[PDB]
Amino acid sequence: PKRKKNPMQLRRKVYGLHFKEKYLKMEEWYYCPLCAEPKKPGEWCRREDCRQIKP
Amino acid sequence: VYGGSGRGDLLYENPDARRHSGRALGVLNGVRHSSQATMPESGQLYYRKLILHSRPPNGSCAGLQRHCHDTCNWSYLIPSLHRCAESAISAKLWEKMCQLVNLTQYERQRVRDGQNLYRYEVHQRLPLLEESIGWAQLDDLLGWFRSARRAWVRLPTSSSAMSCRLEGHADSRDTTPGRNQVFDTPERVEQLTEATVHRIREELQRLNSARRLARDEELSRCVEEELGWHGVAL
Amino acid sequence: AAAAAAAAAAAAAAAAAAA
Amino acid sequence: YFAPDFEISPWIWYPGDIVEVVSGEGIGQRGTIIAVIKYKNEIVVQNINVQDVVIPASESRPEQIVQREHPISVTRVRHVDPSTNEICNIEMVKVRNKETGEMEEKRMSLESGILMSIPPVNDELEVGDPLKDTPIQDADEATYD
Amino acid sequence: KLYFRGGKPPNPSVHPYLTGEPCPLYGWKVTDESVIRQFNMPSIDGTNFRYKPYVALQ
Amino acid sequence: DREVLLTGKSVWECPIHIDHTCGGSKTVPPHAKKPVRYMDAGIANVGVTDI
Amino acid sequence: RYAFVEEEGVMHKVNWGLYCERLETELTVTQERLPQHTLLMKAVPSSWKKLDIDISVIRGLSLREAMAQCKLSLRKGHQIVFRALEMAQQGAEAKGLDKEHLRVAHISCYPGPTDKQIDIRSKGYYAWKTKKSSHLVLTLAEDPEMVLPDRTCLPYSSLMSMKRAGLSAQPTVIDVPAITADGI
Amino acid sequence: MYARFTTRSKFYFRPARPALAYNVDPNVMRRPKVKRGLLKGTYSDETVD
Amino acid sequence: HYRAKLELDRIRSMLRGRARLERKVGLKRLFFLMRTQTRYRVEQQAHWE
Amino acid sequence: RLRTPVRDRKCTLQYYNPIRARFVYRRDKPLFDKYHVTARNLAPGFSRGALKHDWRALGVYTPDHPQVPYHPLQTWMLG
Amino acid sequence: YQRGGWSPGSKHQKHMTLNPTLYLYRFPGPHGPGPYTMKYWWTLGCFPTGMEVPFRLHEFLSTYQQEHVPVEVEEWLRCYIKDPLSELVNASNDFFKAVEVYPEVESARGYKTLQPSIAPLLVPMKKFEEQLGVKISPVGLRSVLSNPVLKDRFLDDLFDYKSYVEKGGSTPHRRLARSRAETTADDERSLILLLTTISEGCINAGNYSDAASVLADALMFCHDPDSQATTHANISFASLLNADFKGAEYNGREAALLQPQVKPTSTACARGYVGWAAAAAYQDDFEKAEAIVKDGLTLYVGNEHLEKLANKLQALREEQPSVYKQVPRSLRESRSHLPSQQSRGLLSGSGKGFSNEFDWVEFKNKLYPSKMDPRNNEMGSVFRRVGDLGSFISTSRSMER
RNA sequence: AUUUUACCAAUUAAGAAGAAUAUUAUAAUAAUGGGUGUCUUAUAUUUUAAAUAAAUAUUUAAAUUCCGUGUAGUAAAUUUAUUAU
RNA sequence: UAUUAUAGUGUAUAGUUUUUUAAAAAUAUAGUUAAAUAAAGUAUGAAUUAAUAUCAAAAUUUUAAUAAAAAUUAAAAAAUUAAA
Ligand code: FES
Repeated sequence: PKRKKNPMQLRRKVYGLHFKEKYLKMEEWYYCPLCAEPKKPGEWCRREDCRQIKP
Repeated sequence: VYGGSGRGDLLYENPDARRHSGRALGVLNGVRHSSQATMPESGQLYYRKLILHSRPPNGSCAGLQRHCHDTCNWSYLIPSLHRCAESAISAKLWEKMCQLVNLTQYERQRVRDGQNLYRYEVHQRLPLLEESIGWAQLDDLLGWFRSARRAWVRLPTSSSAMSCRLEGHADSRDTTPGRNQVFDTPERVEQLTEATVHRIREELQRLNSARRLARDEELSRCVEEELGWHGVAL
Repeated sequence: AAAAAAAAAAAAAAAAAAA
Repeated sequence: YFAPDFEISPWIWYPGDIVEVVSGEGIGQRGTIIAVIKYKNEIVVQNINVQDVVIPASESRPEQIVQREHPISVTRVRHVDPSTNEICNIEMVKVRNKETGEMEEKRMSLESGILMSIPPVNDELEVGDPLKDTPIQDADEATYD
Repeated sequence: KLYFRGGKPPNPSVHPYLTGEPCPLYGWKVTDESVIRQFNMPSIDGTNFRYKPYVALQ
Repeated sequence: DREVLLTGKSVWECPIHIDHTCGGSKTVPPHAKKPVRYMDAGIANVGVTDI
Repeated sequence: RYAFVEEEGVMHKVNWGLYCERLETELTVTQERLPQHTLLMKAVPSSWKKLDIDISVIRGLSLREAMAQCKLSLRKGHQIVFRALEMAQQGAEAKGLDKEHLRVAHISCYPGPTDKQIDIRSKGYYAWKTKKSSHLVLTLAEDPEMVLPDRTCLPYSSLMSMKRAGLSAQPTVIDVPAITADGI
Repeated sequence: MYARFTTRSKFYFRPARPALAYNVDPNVMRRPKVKRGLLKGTYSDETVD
Repeated sequence: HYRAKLELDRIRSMLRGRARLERKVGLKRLFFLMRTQTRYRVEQQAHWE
Repeated sequence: RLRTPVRDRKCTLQYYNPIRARFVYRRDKPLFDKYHVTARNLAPGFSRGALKHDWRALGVYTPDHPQVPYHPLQTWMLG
Repeated sequence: YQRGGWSPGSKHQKHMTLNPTLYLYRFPGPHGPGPYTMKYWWTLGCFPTGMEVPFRLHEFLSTYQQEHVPVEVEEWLRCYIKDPLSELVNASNDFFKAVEVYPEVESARGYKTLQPSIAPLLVPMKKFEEQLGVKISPVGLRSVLSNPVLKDRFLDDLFDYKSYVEKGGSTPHRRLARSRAETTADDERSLILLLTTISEGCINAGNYSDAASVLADALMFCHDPDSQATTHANISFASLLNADFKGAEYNGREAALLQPQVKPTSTACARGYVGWAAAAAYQDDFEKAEAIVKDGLTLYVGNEHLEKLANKLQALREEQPSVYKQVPRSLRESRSHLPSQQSRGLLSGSGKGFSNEFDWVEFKNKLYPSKMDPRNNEMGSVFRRVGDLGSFISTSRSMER
């Protein structure tokens, strides 16, 4: 709140690592063997088969 | 020539002249020396290269990532000429001329303008057609002849508009390199006509059911009538 | 916001009573 | 056309006349005035300004494209004298008809001196409500003393 | 509240004409009877019943 | 307008009455009348048709 | 009205109307013939600054992976991009392009309409909050040479859980004879 | 690993486009009537609003 | 007061970021650069060379 | 570079990922109702259940712990 | 106090004394109405401030004036509709011309040449579809034209269709008029063959749903028993590839039931049996699949498809002892293994953070927030906070509701 | 077996009546307070007074006076006149 | 659509029904002597401020008043949070 910033001063944040981790991340996924939908490991559906066996 | 009209482009654009602009240029993107503030040295080959290559990719040119268009394809070039002739001469006027010299002054001037536009388009597309002769197709060559007929321009097989070269003393014509100018337009068009006739003959020789029988019959009848109209045989 | 939420809830209850 | 005195005062243009288009899309093409829109100062001439007229589909019929002559600005066309068969300036004139012996207004061609009457308008007359229509005789019955 | 206890104000310029005065015995005693309008139609007649609201077209 | 475009019928008067005053005529007293005006400044009464 | 065009080294006059109509027709037909579908979503409910980040994330990906990432993300920009990708995929299907070879060839946004909302403040002050919107351009081209990673692989935990359940780790692929019209 | 990103000078500084004096385009009579979008390279097979 | 507004806006393309984007900043920087280069040429360049 | 191939990241499930490695030896009996398996997330012979790192028959010396024989993996298991 | 411009569109802060203003909740900006103000426009009928004057003259012109038609014109338009037979003939002619003039793909070496886009074929395709009541897949047409053999097998069929229609035969129209019985005619057979070729192109492309739809339209057109059997077999295969097991099974059963009406030379019956068995296998009923394969073998001993499927089922049976039984009836369909299923999951799958049961819930035809979902009174549901409307207590619990 | 380093770039041609019975001065002829969706009732709807004022004056002298705050009939009903969708 | 029942009269069992979130600092509440509540992140999105080149580690010396102004010497990485 004291002086205007220039494009490079603004781009310092994208240079940093926190910005990349917060915005520029790619999720690893696979097709669920049961519902054949995109799925991230550790998260499942509420379907009975998914609950009983968790892909 | 990069950012402006190129090889087969129809739009005429003088890159140095700031036409088609609503603003007086204040910033010159391609600048090599601070002296170019008052001595841009535009027109010189190297500085003009810098400026033109700094210009962004317009609709004619395409960026390195955008997918370009096969403008050098004969199957696209021929329908372009057909569309040019169709736009120049309306269907009603074409039918009237085919049925029929009693024409209105407006219609006569429309026909003359169409012939002039078709000649200009052929001049612009000539290098691409010449490059695409080799891998063309019989249907597209027949379409070339049909488009010429529709435009009403009789090709110089040796009214007529290609036979007469455009006026202008040889000492004033634009001979600058890098611009696709065809000074020997009638000779080049005659060579192209001979080449396409030979290509049609070769395609028919290579080609040599009810559907295919009818296709062959109609193709032969077309070829015959179109070549007769244009003053060609075989 | 902590005490403000409770204050707003009490105000809403009073408004419902008075409506 | 909502502006006051937007119409043309003399209003020489009436249906059934022959006019030629002097400006616009079609120039030199002449025809008969199919219809006239006086409050817009527009004319509809056969085979002059033909444009498609789309019709949105309904529950009983699908979409259908139909072509009808569209209105043309009055100033674009000029009258054609039948005798001369050329473009002729027209002006409103008044004559006392011999038959009725009463004044009436026609339109005269200056170049050739031709007179053209005003085609009377007779809209559809097949309509009527006999149940609630007073008979003409009883309506005309005079009982006022 | 009397004569206004709501949202839509009354329009005194279209109120029915005053015709009397209150009295606790009967209610509203009517004094100016001529104020009240009676829509007496004309008596029936031949031409009257032959007439119709619209006029035919020649 | 749409009905005319479809049916081809001609219209001789505006389908709706237009009040160009938007109530100014109502505000003006009924007996209003513009005054006479002599020796007015305008070549319109001349009737020229060539200049 | 005539237009000057350089022909045979000299300027030649051609009908200006025909010249312009021919130019526009050629541009439009060339763009249509280009083997790609371009879609424009206007008034996107997302500030262009924020949406640009998700656009950069999704940029340069195949359609399959772009859709997967947008569905697996928790961002307004990613949801908007998923909607845009769905619309562009439908457009490509209608245009005839091959779905399995689709790829994103351009994703960008520029500022669009902007509504303003009043935010009261103490001491009698006030301002106008800005409700921003963006214009999203999404181009789906075709890359026949494109080869996609094999995402059917699943964790060993899932494999052995399915084995315990009795399912088969491999898919039950059954040969499907191609359709034929011999009987006709 | 990470997606390339670059802050846009277009977002940093976006001055309004020049207005028209007397609603006049200076080179309307000199330029073709072609769509500036087409001649600049912006095209859309399906515009959605 | 005259400043090389039109003459320096032309080469304003040779700067970076804010100076290249905003007319005033670029013009001020170019004016300062021209003056400093003139001073250096007229009082130190010959000595160094 | 005209147009580099798609950015689609290669399959990375079978590589080593610390977030998933944190669950290899984590008790998970409540998670499962009817299909329980012994050390579900643990793949014998692999570093923290990463099939891309195989130590089954390489000779790593673990005198007090068991190991399993090397059965060559398959494409549908690796990726 | 005052820092920016006096207008409401100015950004920076203002004060009541200097620049007093009215309470404008939300109004457009300098660049035109935004999505939020337009949502207000469409819902409330005017901008939320209320100081704006609604003006939808352009919308009225677009909708009501365009759809208005007088009674007489509406009555005579149907009578003046174009001639269906001539319009269909013209559509077929132009479609065939466009297909014939469609350029052939150049067989490049070292990479795959991009197939030229089909711009001029869409309008002929659209009119042909409108006339015949069928829907052709643009992807299928593109694949058919790209393939050389399929291109010829499509062109010949189209030419035969044109010839038979020009000869005065319109089998669908004649059948409809008569209904308002006989066997399939040459024109109808040619149309069926054309649709089958389009479906084959769709299958080659990978658009199994389009292939199935085209084959369903062909089945609708056809009336011959042999054509019905062949089309049912094709639809069963298309549905199997598209992951529509119920449809595949139904079509296979219909083909196997039509078996008797077909001559021995045809293989449509065997194809239908194979499709039914494959549908059962995908539904994970190995006993049913084996029984169906046994019946198919008993019917047509020696069929290559039946032998291949029997061998595959034998391999699966040899693998089964590892499980000691078949897949338990509890799941019986859980596992998904088709690329069509994967594509469907990618498209219509419930994404994380949106398009799920917690983002929006679709009521009969309307979108609702998860809290208003009438399918569950979960802890985040408004229905939970209601109770004891006045009739009766209705619940034993005495803490809420 | 595996893989394309980090950083750095730029605004321009505008799609359609989304600009005219428009903005300002200008008419020396009208004029009882203009008020439409108005629409009885008049003890209750009264503004007048010899002055610099909606009426507005062609020059430098002399002259009272502790900074001279200043100039006459031009024609007598003669045309310098408060105009106007 | 805000701290907030406008209470005149008047009455006492109508459940008269909208307040996110998986830690920490700081801040507010909360058996010596004279432990609770407020997170990041998803989403929305202000305000004071703004001469400024991609910036001003540090020390020494000096110039006309704080002097990151000058010179010498020296060696100052990027992002995030907190700290006057
Ligand atoms: S089927 Fe994929 S998460 Fe259950």
